[PDB]
Amino acid sequence: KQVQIDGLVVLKIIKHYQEEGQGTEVVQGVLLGLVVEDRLEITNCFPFPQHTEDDADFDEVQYQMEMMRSLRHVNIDHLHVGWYQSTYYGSFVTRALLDSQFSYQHAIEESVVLIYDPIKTAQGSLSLKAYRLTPFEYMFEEVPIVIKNSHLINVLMWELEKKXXXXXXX
Amino acid sequence: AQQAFKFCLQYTRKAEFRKLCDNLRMHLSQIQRHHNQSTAINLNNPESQSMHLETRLVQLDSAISMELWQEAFKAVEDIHGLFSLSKKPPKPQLMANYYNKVSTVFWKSGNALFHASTLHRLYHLSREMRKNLTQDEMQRMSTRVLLATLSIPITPERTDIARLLDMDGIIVEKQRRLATLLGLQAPPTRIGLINDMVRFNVLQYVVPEVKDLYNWLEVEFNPLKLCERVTKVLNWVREQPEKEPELQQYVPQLQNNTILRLLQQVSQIYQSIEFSRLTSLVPFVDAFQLERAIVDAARHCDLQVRIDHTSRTLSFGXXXXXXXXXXXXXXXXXXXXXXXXXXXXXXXXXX
Amino acid sequence: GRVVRLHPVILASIVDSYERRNEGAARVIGTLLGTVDKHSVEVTNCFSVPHNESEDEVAVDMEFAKNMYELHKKVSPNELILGWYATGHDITEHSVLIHEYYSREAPNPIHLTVDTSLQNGRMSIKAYVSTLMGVPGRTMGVMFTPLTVKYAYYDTERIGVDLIMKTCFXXXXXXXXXXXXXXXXXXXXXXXXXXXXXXXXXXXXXXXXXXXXXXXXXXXXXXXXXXXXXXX
Amino acid sequence: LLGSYTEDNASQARVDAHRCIVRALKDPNAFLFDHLLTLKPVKFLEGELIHDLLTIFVSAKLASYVKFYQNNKDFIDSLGLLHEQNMAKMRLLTFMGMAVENKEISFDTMQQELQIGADDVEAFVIDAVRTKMVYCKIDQTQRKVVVSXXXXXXXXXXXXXXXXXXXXXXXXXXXX
Amino acid sequence: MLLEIPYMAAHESDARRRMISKQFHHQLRVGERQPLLGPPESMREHVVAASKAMKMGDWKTCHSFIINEKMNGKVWDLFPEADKVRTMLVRKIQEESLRTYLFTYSSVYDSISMETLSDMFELDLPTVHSIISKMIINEELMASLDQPTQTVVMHRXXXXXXXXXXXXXXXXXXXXXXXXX
Repeated sequence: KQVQIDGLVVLKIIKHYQEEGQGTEVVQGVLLGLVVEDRLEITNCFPFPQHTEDDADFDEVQYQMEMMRSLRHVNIDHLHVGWYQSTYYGSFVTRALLDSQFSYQHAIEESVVLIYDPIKTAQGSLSLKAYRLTPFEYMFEEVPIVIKNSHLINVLMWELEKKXXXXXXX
Repeated sequence: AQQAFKFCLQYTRKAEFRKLCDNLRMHLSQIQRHHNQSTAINLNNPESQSMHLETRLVQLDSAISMELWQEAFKAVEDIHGLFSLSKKPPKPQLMANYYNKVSTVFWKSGNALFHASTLHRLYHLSREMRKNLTQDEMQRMSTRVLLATLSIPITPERTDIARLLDMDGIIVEKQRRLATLLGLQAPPTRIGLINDMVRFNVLQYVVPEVKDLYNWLEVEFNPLKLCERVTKVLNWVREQPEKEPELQQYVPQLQNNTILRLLQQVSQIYQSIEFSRLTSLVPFVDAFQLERAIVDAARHCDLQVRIDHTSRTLSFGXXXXXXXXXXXXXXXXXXXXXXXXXXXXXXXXXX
Repeated sequence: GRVVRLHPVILASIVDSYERRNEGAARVIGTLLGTVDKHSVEVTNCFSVPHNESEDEVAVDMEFAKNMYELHKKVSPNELILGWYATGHDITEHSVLIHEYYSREAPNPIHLTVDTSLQNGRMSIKAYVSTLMGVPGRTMGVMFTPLTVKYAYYDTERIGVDLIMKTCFXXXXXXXXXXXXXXXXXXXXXXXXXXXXXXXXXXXXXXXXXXXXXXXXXXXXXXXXXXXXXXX
Repeated sequence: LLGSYTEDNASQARVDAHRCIVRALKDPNAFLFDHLLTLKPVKFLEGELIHDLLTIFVSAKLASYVKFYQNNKDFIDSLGLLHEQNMAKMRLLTFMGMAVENKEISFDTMQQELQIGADDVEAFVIDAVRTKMVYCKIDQTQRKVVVSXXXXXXXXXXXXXXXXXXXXXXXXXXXX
Repeated sequence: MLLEIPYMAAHESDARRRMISKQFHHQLRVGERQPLLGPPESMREHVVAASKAMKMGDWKTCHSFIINEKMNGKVWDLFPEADKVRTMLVRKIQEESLRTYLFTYSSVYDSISMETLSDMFELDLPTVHSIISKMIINEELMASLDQPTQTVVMHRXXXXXXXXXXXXXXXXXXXXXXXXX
């Protein structure tokens, strides 16, 4: 199984986690995309506001519905394919995070949990993983995440340190 | 006020009636300004409102009777704005008359969705009163309501266009506020409205022929048999005193809906059909009126056509180009089907 | 203002916005966020807007602007609403009027054109603020001032971009194709109406020598021809 | 569906085979009957009616049914209303037989085999079951239809070729 | 109405050979943008309905409506010759409505029949062919008439159009040069 993460999805998750890190409050959001075959495309994400509540019940359905409706006026219009969080404890320190995933899985059994570490992520090392629950057994497992970028996106990214029909056909 | 309005109706004083109405508007605008001022009428008080609302209700009635339809429409919102402010319910007698007026206004307005809504509001209210009521009326009213909903201009929106632009219709409807004004959460489609027609209570008192008609046109529509079915169903309506009366006034829009469907279906069945055959296939008042309808369907984009008057043929698309892009459009559909099929196969794999 | 810096995320966000619709002809519009309180405007985030254009006239959803911005503020108040973007690739006739709308949210309005087609390698972005040089003895006339751009990133994004470039160092699409095929099966009438439009634009320009309007019309016609070729 | 039917045929009582045959020949997604006909349980002489149906749906045309209607449950089909689903399928299969012999089919030939009106003919070609089965261009001016286990084998070969073609297109795009 | 309707329609056609202004045009525009559309009561509304009827190509409706607007108005009753003018107007309206029809519907029609058109507009062919040919020649419409078989042709030219555009462009360039100087 493979989670393909888009350029804006990865940058938003790193940005949000780091912003969250300055906050000292854990940061979560939703991942948007497409279940293709076994494989899942994550094309975008959005941040959920910080909540006093920890882990589950963090989600704000009024915020989510508003954000989803306003995006839909926006082009992407993509299913919630899971959620991301930044959690410091390693490795697999916290039980609580998993139950959240069970709630997502009950809504859509294909849902994916992404976890990113904004402190240990350094130049040359992004610290990220993707999980699903298993269907004496362990409760969950990790699938490697690849990155998808268009030729247009590649050119765009190269401006750092600079010194549609096709996609459809594909 | 009541005396003044009766005067206008009785002596056809249309010019003065319009001015009367405007006077009443100015008076009401003042009160809100007045209320801050001492001795102002209390628009909070129910008796005060019930009187004001009673006046505006009559304003709508006289408007309809004097055939001043634009004034009628203005007075409907006048009434509406007072009902929102209104705490105490109006007399159901005077209220049902109100709705019975809205059905006339909206028939004249050419807003058929509002027309049917007003009918329903009146039916729901006339069911309660009288507590004991004639069954013969429930027969004809329910039928009318249902027929007016089948008779409604097609609300269908193209799939290709909608995703790209979310665009349907001309599109523009200056009477759009009115849907919100009737406590409707949003403007409905004819299919939606019909479902209420679909519901048994409308159906139960509904003449049977109409239920059949709904089957013939909305459920299982087949051009190769629709003409016959209609021919055998249309005799029954004419014979009935009440059914015929309900039917007489919807012949035009009904005919339009049926013919629109026939043109669409023919557009699906053919690529280039003879003018003789196409006109022959669907019944028309006149051969030329049929052509008129076909073009109207084309302008409203329910069908694309090219009519060659020389050869007397119609094409539902230079020649090779039109064939090439028809082929492409077929191939695309085929691919879509294959894709969907593959998905189904995946499930079979598990089996 | 002397210049503009744009974060890589904004470039990628504009491209992602454009990509989802899958329309070559269509130009997408949204909001930019950042900091415009100095001579260097820093563009650091963005969001898409529902937007439609009919004839000269265009519709923007005001409520969408307010409602999305309000959520943006709850995430990060440091990223202010500073202007708008569109996918261009060039200034369009309606842009000074659209810009006047964004002025209500903030002033002065800033327009970022992001060329998501990326025809020119050096710039994926053109930046403008509205100003009028003025004419002596005459009322001042509004125009866009072109500001220099550079792409710059904070450390987080720099890290992110470097990581992404390491290795270097469908139903909707089908529907679009079907629409293109339909256009092809009709293009003889659309040709004759694009021929007229082209002439109209020329007329406008002549009057100016209105001119802008005509130019826009001509551009539209050309675009329509290009889209017809691509379909073929 | 062939998988599900073969698994059921090879587990169920022989008494269930007649009903299975009616089910197969009424199934909206099934056009290939050879593998089912070849099943050893299917082969048996006693289910003569079933064998006849298999020959009729595996190998024959609408004309072959008409020829044999007094010895097949055409009357039973009429009582049931089953036949129209079956009638439709046999007519679709007849188009497939014709398309195997020729990639251009005259309307007049189709109508005789079709036993349907020429104006209707296009509608029948128009119907989706037919479309999935066949891709073709209708030429009203020329009155023709251009329609470009054994069958499976041929299909497989085509699929392989198709993939190669698609790859080429994708490659080009990737290049650009 | 009679003057500005066919020229409007053609503009709707978008041929745009000539531009014409018709009195009461502003009133018609206001009605279209009106939230409420009532069946005609005031006289301008009857005239209005006659106009829209001309647009859709029902001439009979248009003729009917003028009386309906007129009857409340009593507008036509104030002339001694009213019958004569009724029939005369009926004829002129027949002509201009035929024109309007042709203008609006030439998009979807590649070919026409002068016999059918003649019967249905109640206009003898000598008038029909004349009006159509005249107009087509005056508006430079890409339309072709065979008098022998009495048939018409449209929907085309590309090459010529491009040539024109080029000319216009050249003009603009010349203008710019002036400023530069």
